[PDB]
Amino acid sequence: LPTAQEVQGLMARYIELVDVGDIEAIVQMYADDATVEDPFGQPPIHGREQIAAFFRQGLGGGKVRACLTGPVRASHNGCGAMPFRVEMVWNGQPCALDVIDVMRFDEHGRIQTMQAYWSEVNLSVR
Amino acid sequence: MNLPTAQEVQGLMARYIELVDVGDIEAIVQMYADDATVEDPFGQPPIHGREQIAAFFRQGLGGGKVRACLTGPVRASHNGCGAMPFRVEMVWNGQPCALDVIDVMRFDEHGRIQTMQAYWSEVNLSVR
Ligand SMILES: [Cl-]
Ligand SMILES: [Cl-]
Ligand SMILES: [Mg+2]
Ligand SMILES: [Mg+2]
Repeated sequence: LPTAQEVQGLMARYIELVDVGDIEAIVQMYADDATVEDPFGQPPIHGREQIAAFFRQGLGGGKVRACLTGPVRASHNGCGAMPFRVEMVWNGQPCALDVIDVMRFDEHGRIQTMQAYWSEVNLSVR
Repeated sequence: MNLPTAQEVQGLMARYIELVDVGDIEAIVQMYADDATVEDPFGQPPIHGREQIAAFFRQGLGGGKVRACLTGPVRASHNGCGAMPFRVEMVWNGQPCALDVIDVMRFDEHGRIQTMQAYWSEVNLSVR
C-alpha cells in the first residue's frame, strides 16, 4: 500500500483537483470498486457513472473553492483523514462548509473508500 | 442520552478533548462503551473493552505533561458519528513535540463511544 508520506501528497492533490474544479481528474483518482459516503451516514454512492454525476452535481459551475485547514493525517496502512473547508452558495449567498474526509487507498493507489463528515452544524453563512 | 444528534456530538467530543488535556483517565474511560474498541493508531489491532482501553490511556497519559486542544471544529454526522482535528503536545527525547491527530468516533444509543479510530503517524510529528 500508498506510504503514509504518499497518502498525504494523494490527499493534498485531491483538495487541489477539487479546488480547481477539475471534476474529470477527481473521478480517475477513484477505484472501480469505490463508495462515497458523502455525507457519511447516507448510502453510499458506487460505480464510475455514478460518482462522476456526484462530483459534477456538487462542482459543476465552478463556484465551489476547497483548501486544507490543517495537515493530512495518514497511517501506515494506506489511509488517511484531512480537515478542510469549502467556500460555496446556500440560500443564494456566501457560505462555508467545514469538512473531514477519510480515505482508504487500494493497492493501485486509488480511492477505495472515501467518507466525508459534516452536516449543518458545520455551515456558516458568511 | 440516546443516540446523539449532530449537535450533541460536537459537545461530547470537545469534552473528550478536555479530559484528555487534564488527564482524567476514569473519566476518559467512562465516556467509552463498556465494550467499546480503540484503534490508535489506526492500522495497529483493536483493543476491546474498558479494562484494556484504561491500560492503554494510562500508558499515554499517566507520564502527565501531555496537553491537547482542538485545532478546528468538530465534524458531525446524523448517524451518531463525528470526526475532530486536534494536536497533542508532549515531551519527549527532553524536547517538546507535538502530534497532529484526527479521531473518528461513533457512538451509542446510550451516548457512549462504541468505537474510536485515531488517524496519525509518524508523518504527523513535529520535534520546534
Ligand atoms: Cl489541524
Ligand atoms: Cl479545521
Ligand atoms: Mg483544558
Ligand atoms: Mg452496548
